[PDB]
Amino acid sequence: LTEEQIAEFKEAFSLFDKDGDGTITTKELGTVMRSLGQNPTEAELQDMINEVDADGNGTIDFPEFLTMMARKMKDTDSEEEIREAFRVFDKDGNGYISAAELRHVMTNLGEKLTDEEVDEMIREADIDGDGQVNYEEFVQMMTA
Ligand SMILES: COc1ccc(S(=O)(=O)N(CCO)c2ccccc2CN(C)C/C=C/c2ccc(Cl)cc2)cc1
Ligand SMILES: COc1ccc(S(=O)(=O)N(CCO)c2ccccc2CN(C)C/C=C/c2ccc(Cl)cc2)cc1
Ligand SMILES: COc1ccc(S(=O)(=O)N(CCO)c2ccccc2CN(C)C/C=C\c2ccc(Cl)cc2)cc1
Ligand SMILES: [Ca+2]
Ligand SMILES: [Ca+2]
Ligand SMILES: [Ca+2]
Ligand SMILES: [Ca+2]
Repeated sequence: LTEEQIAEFKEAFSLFDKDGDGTITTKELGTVMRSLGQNPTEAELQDMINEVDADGNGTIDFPEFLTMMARKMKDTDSEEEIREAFRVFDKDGNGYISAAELRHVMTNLGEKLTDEEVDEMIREADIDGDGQVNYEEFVQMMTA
């Protein structure tokens, strides 16, 4: 790990952990998933948590959250899950995620960000330098 990978991962954790109590619950997981256009059942939420629930307390703490990261880094999400994620961001469907589109998704996740901060995330993911994120750039981002 790097210092900035840890900081990246802690912020990712704090968006699932809505009440900042240190554990992600099925209710918090369900709330995030609905804000990203998904609709898991209560049992699917339990299945997701149980796949990385090391100590069997039914919630996900930061270490378990990291281990999930390293897992989907080894075996990536399926193509269709990555395609679905892209569609969540690319709301006009034109093939490119803009800063405005990234901003709209962050507002649904309850993430406060300046405009420059949104622009920074776009620039980091952009490869060809057109200032937008196409599917290929998105796939590369999501697969480590
Ligand atoms: C920058 O803004 C964002 C917004 C959302 C995420 S996203 O991580 O929700 N995402 C990653 C795609 O794979 C995602 C993106 C779009 C649509 C749906 C998802 C959820 N996917 C299935 C994985 C959810 C499985 C899962 C299980 C348990 C836990 Cl604890 C956490 C996640 C990331 C960054
Ligand atoms: C390869 O292309 C990429 C890869 C990673 C990201 S990055 O936005 O994660 N990033 C991690 C540095 O800290 C980052 C990178 C460059 C500039 C700004 C950031 C955002 N950071 C400061 C706060 C992180 C807020 C945040 C929210 C939601 C989630 Cl799910 C995760 C993190 C962007 C594009
Ligand atoms: C399967 O379980 C999960 C759970 C959580 C996630 S995760 O996606 O939240 N995640 C953690 C965050 O660090 C992540 C993991 C691996 C690779 C990339 C990310 C998110 N990257 C930092 C870019 C996020 C910023 C960004 C910028 C530019 C654009 Cl255009 C869109 C988004 C994924 C899968
Ligand atoms: Ca919590
Ligand atoms: Ca646990
Ligand atoms: Ca678009
Ligand atoms: Ca681009």
